[PDB]
Amino acid sequence: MDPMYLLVDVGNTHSVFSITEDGKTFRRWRLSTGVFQTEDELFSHLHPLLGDAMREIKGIGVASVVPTQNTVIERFSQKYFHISPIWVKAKNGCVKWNVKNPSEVGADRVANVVAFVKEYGKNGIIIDMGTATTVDLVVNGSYEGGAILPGFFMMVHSLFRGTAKLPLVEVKPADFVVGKDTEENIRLGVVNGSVYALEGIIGRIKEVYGDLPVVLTGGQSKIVKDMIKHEIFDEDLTIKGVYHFCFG
Amino acid sequence: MDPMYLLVDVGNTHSVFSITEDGKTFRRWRLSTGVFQTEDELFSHLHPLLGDAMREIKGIGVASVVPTQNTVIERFSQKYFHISPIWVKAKNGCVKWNVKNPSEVGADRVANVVAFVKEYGKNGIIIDMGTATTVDLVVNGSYEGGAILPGFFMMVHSLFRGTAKLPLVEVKPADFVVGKDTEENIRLGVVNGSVYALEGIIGRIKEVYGDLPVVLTGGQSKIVKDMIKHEIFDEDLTIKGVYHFCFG
Repeated sequence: MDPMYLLVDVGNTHSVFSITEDGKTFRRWRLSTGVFQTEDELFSHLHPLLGDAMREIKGIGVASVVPTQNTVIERFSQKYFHISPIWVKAKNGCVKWNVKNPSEVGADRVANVVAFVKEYGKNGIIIDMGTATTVDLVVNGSYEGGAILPGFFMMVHSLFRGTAKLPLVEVKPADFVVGKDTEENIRLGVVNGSVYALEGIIGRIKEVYGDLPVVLTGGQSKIVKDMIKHEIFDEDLTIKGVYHFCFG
Repeated sequence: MDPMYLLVDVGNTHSVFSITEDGKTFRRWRLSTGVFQTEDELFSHLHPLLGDAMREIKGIGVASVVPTQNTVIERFSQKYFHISPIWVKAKNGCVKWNVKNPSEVGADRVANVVAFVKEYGKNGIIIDMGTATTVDLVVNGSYEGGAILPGFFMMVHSLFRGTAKLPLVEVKPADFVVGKDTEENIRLGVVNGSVYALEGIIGRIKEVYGDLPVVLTGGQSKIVKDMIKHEIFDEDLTIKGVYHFCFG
């Protein structure tokens, strides 16, 4: 048998729900995380999406960076599936967590590192382009740390909100050397500039640690895929990590 | 005679007030821009700061990126000094505004270009690290355009506000290749990452237009000058532009 698993990645903005019966093929959906969402509301949203699959679920695993949502997921699991979910957390084992406080690292990044070591080997740099844009370094199966910067949407929104005159710009790479209107100026600074920022952090990493392979993932990674030199593109890295952590 | 001029730079978070008698040396104060401030409230704030000098003011020049503040400045000038202010604007003259809508470029950036062309030459790249971080290009006396990204504080605050878990971090450069705690991750991504962003944008400008001199300016520019290659560091660039535009 190939038991069906529900894997959940709870983000600040969006939550990913995915089912697998093997841990290699994932069907996935995405919902807004919302505020004050309830377990019945969650069930109601998932019902026409999962269809008949809903009744086959045998385990629920979750990585969450939104502690407020966690009792909702717990309640959903118990009411609808009569099980408690398994929660992604940094713990001792095959990944060494070489940072000041491993329990402080977001469950999403933990999950990425778990999936990495499990599928891609012992040495790597993970770029997760999501709500935040995250860089994470794995050396010899030890998590060594990383960098955080605002994600693309976070940046354009910040300029729109933090300013009287700037518009909210659609995230799209610039193909010019300087922008000729406001929208172009922001595409160039936020999109192309964040790509330069990443290329720069990776560069300094590689000077100290070698020539590690780079995996790209995240909700916002598809738009700039080509622009960053990478060995692996894997949109399912986080959900793979939940799967491996919880269900091995 | 050496008439005293008040120069004003109205920004989204702060407004700079400076006095000069020569346009070569400036005394400056900074205040929050606030919301719903009145001309009497402005006078009240400036009164103990400007002191005796307030009586000597013969002209007021203003660059503003906050249109709702402008009527307040107009009324302040007329009530307390019986003059209308002079407003910095892109217009034909010593600078050619070679972009789609010159009237849409921020008055702060207009003033930076005016000061640069008047003070430093016909060819250059201006980096202004403030609310936003701006890049502007001038080639043979022609403003060619630029880039806009969130400023340092805007970035750290966007992470704090847009996230359940991330702290609000103090801006300070990273002296390390990867961060080992949340605060370090953010410093590396926002501060060092923004430096990389700027270097990559400038690099690409340089490839096309040659080795242009770079000026650094702005209220968040101190901490990072030792990280960017620049030929001119001038914290008074915008106020100088205001002076040159309005008072010659």
